[PDB]
Amino acid sequence: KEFKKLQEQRVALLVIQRNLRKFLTLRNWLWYKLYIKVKPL
Amino acid sequence: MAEDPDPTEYLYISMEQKRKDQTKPYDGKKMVWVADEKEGYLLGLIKSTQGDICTVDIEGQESRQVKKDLLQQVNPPKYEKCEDMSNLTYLNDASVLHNLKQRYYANLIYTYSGLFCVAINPYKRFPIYTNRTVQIYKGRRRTEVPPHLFAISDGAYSAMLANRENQSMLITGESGAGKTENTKKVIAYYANVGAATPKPGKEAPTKEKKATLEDQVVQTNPVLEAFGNAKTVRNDNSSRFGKFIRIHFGPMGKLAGADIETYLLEKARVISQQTLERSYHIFYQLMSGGIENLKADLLLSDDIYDYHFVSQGKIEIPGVDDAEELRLTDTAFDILGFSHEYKTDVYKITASCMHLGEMKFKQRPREEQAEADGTEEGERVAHLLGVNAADLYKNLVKPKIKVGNEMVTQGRNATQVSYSVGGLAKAMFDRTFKWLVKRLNETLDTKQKRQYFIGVLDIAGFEIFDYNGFEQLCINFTNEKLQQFFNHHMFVLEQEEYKREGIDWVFIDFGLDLAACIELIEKPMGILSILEEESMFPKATDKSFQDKLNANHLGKSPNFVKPKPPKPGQQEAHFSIAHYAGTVPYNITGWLEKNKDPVNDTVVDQFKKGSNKLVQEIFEDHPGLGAEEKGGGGKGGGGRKKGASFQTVSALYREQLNRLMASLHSTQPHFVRCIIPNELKQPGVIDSGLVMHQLTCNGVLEGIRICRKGFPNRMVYPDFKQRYTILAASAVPKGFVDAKKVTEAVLGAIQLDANDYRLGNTKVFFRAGVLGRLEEMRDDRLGKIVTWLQAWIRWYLSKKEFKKLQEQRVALLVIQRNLRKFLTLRNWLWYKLYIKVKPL
Amino acid sequence: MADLKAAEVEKAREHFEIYDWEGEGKIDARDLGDLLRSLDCKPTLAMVKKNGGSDKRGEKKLTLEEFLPIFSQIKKEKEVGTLEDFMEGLKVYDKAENGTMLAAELAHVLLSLGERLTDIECEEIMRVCDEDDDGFLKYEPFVKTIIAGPFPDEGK
Amino acid sequence: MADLKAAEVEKAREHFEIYDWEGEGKIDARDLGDLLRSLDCKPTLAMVKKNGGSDKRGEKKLTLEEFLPIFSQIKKEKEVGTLEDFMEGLKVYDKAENGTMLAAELAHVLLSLGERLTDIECEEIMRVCDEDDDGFLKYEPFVKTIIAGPFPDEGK
Amino acid sequence: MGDEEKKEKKKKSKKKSEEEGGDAAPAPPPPKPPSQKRRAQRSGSNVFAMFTQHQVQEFKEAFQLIDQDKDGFISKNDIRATFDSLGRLCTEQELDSMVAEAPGPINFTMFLTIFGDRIAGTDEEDVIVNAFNLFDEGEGKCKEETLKRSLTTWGEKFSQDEVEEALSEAPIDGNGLIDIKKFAQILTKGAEEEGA
Repeated sequence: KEFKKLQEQRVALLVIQRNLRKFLTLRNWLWYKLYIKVKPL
Repeated sequence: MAEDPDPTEYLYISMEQKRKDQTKPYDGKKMVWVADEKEGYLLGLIKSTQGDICTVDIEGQESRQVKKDLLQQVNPPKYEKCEDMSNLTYLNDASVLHNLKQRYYANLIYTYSGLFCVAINPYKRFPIYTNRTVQIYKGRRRTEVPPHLFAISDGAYSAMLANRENQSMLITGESGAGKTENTKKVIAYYANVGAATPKPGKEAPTKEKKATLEDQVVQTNPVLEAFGNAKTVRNDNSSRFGKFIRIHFGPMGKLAGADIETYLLEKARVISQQTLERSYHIFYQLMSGGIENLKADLLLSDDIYDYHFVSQGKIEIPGVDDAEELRLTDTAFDILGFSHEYKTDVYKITASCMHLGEMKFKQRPREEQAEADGTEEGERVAHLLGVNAADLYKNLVKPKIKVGNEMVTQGRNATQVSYSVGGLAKAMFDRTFKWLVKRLNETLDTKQKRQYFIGVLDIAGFEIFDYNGFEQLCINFTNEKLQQFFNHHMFVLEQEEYKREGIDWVFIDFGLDLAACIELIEKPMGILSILEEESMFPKATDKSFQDKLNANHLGKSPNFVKPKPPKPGQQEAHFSIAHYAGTVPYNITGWLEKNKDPVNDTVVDQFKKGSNKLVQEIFEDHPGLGAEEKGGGGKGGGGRKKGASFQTVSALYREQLNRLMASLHSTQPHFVRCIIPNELKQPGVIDSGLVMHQLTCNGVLEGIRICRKGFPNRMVYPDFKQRYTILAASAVPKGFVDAKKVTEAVLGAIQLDANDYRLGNTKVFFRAGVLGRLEEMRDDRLGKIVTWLQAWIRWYLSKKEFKKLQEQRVALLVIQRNLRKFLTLRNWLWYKLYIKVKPL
Repeated sequence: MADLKAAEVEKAREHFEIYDWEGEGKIDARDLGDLLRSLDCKPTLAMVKKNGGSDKRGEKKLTLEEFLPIFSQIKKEKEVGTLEDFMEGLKVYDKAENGTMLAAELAHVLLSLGERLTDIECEEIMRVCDEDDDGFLKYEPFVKTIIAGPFPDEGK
Repeated sequence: MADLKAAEVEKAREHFEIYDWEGEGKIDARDLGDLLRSLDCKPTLAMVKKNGGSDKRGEKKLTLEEFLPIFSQIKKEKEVGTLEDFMEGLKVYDKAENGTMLAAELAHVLLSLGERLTDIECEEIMRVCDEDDDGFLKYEPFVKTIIAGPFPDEGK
Repeated sequence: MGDEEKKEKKKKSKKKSEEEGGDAAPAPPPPKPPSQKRRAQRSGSNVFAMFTQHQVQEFKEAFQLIDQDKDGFISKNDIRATFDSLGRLCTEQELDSMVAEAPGPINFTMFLTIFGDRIAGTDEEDVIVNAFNLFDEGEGKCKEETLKRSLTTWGEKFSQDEVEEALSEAPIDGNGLIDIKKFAQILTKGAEEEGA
């Protein structure tokens, strides 16, 4: 019954693995973020 | 029209006379009805009258000096070729007798006898299937709707829906009327009030697709009938048992379901037979009707006299088979939503109750004990239970009789042994049927609409043979209590309802008692019986049974035939008890053995037990009925309470019996007093002698004294004002107001003749005659305004329910007026959006 | 009554324009039925089927150019009906002394008179207050929403 | 069940990517038992050791190839939904069979014999069944409740 | 109205605001009584101040089409002509919209009562649910994506460019632009891309 929580995690594991690679890719390719705070112009 | 209703469903009148003012100066007097000495009423002429005494001759060929009040003056043409018999005010047996004869001749069956109807029941079925029926019992005239049981059910629905408080329709009767056959036409009104959704292309056809609640309410009566109905030859299709049906009706009258309980069932119509009793209808169904699949497995013959509890062939009554009646009921399981499994499992247990018969006097040894040289006979029982041929043939022959509380045996010879084979069958059939209703009742607890019911009570069977069972006796102790709801509703609750409503009538109650010594509470009824509460032990004396009878049943009962006991040994005593039907010679012995059980609790209980537990649910949840707490002692069960108790389910049925009876006591009466017309159960045959007898015990004088103002039509005074339509005005109401003497003005304004009305400011009250046919002529006269509303409703429907040509168009054109310029009009001179735009 | 006059031509163009939706000026066969009814010729279902109409799904498309040499025949023998007649008529049934009408009861009296109401239309009379307690109409907003038509066009 | 089905292999390829947190494959030892339990095979801790698998953390871990002979041994033996010694393993304090045993001896006999599990579950075998004040609590329905199951079939 | 007829009474109906040149004739016939004119034009009247903003710049974006001259007071139809075809985006038929957002020549002085006359204009304020809403069989608010739908399946036919442009230029609120906002468009919610 709990394996249900884990069964929707089978596709989710495939998303965090590409995203961890993009944690370093977009840190060599910055100017791809900027969202509301006090720094925008 | 031409002032006769149009035949579609069968037995509709085509009149000669009209029940209107002409008929009123005919009344008596020249010819009268004198009572025969051979039972019945026939036609006599007054030859000389000596004042208060008269000499009235008979076609019996006697000359008789009679007393005024006895000789009924001849009933006038109001009951000859009229829809009428609602206007009855004429006393004693004969008044009714003549009129029901002329009812057959007038192409009808059921008729009003005032509010308290008489039903003469042969059983015929008019088609219900037509899209014609579902307009007819969707409310129409009082002779488009016939004076059959559909009428009363219209005027209950119309009543209930105007005054917003509850009614009942309570059928009494005796053996020679099959209560249930009547009830399915009450339900066929209800079940065909229905209409269905519009079709989009303007299609008039639709309906006979709606709705499984109505279907369910019907279908249950065949299921209940196959088990509980057997037959007689005085009473073809004899329900021998008792069932209480609460039918629930909607906002539009559409059936919502039916909470159906079961009272008792026989254990005496399959333990042996009396001459010209048939066993339970289902056996023969199963046999003749069977498909090749079940025929193999269940090991069935279509031959009879290869049994002994299944003997007697087909009995002639219209519209009943055994074979086609199988398919009806098999479908009637399917429709209920019952399990496809449990049908065959139940059939396996059901069919052994045939197979069992033809076994007697098995002392031939195989193992140095009473068994039998049979094989096939008992193998066709054996396989269907699981248990082998030896388990069977051992345990049949004699019961383990609790003597003290330990176990002894008696010597038992051929008949004794016979009767004990029949034990095993009656314990199975009672117990399966008892599980069975209650698990089907669950599904029928969906309502989802208005919470108004009528409760229809059907407790029938009685029987007049040398032997009836103790089971039938406890059923007839209800029958006594039915005659008390008659007393209580014919005097009392009828005119309490007349008073409340404020309808005219001098409020007078006459004395009659048919019982009053019985109480509708459990505790008095369950001092009885010593053939219950001590019989499972040899301490039970038939003596004390009668003594406790004579206190509790006799004192205020009048048609009760006293016990005269044969002092030696165990009774062959006879007594009888009040009912509409005759004296019964009882046999008192054997009642004993049946609640020491010829085939025990234990022996049955182990076919109940399973081997995956799925088997168990089908018969039991687990306390009692197939699983046992053990020990000796107790009453009832099963194996609560306790163990091999030797069943006394009749005591449990004091308790519950209080619970059915008292609520039904307080409900306002619609009544049907079902009379035996003839034994053969056939239209155009009626017997005088039977009807003469049934009506003297059903207090017919008193029963017309209040019901001389009987109204079994009750509707809405607006509704009836509107069906004639009133376009003339000087002072004519359109108001919701009294009908005391006002009904004569909203008729006579434009045309119409008037003979029947009664006061009403909520429910308006009618009797049959003058209304109905004059309202069919308003189809012919009403052109103009009426029919143009109807054409306008066609223009209404069509505009709304095309589903695209409706309010779609107006919007779509304004939608377009934006679409032609959508690039422009989604902005203006000054672009103001700088807030939340996909690139800006 | 009325003969062929500008006012009728408008009445017919107006009902037709409601009855399309395609924007192609084509209405189906069945719609001849209720067009003629709205025009106040008071046809029966017979008169519809006479003009090759239907009470089933359409079979073919009609332009107004077909419809009008049917219609100029239909106009002969007709009553345009009054309004006040249906009010006076329906006042006869009451249920509060205010001209209020239980829904079932209003279907039933129509059913059992005239050419006789179909299964479907009694469901439509009933429809408003369906399957609850049954269910009260009032004569004045009843007749009025019917004749007015439910959105012939509005400015809101 | 009583034999491997083709869909239980197709189920196990999908559920392989769950067990390894990367979305790859490698069955965790406690999640060894969760795969057998989502494929209708629910051995004991002493039957797991016979098949050579696992159902708890710290035991051998395997790959999905290696999972097939382990899974196939349970099919040959009990616990795939078979009946014997479940609701046949209860009752011995009653020499009566009414399909009931004592309340007190239906919650501290799973705790004084058995592999021994939670007091909450000891309270579910008492909750599913009927209650009377005669001291008679049924044993045989809590087991059939398990036959009904969250999924009678292959979990998902 | 026959086949032929509803071609004619686009050009012949034409009940203000619908008396505009169109894309291939203006709006599809309203039925014979003139109730529906009110959904053809709505008009309010609140004036809003000029030079109070700093998105006031917008008037300079529009300017050139509505002021050929460097101090304006050009010809009076030229607002009603040119601005139609690429001012507040492409495709002409902005005739009566323009004659109802300008009450004569527009210039920087005149700007108070055009900014104000935006809120009078056509299908401005007088917010009502039922107008578009009754299409989808009265079920939920009738928004953008069903209008696009309708233009390629039913109704009279008009230039497809304007619609595909209009969806793309949507702000997005998530249920698109409801009837409320289709009227109330002056106060929040406008367009993107080329022009004015």
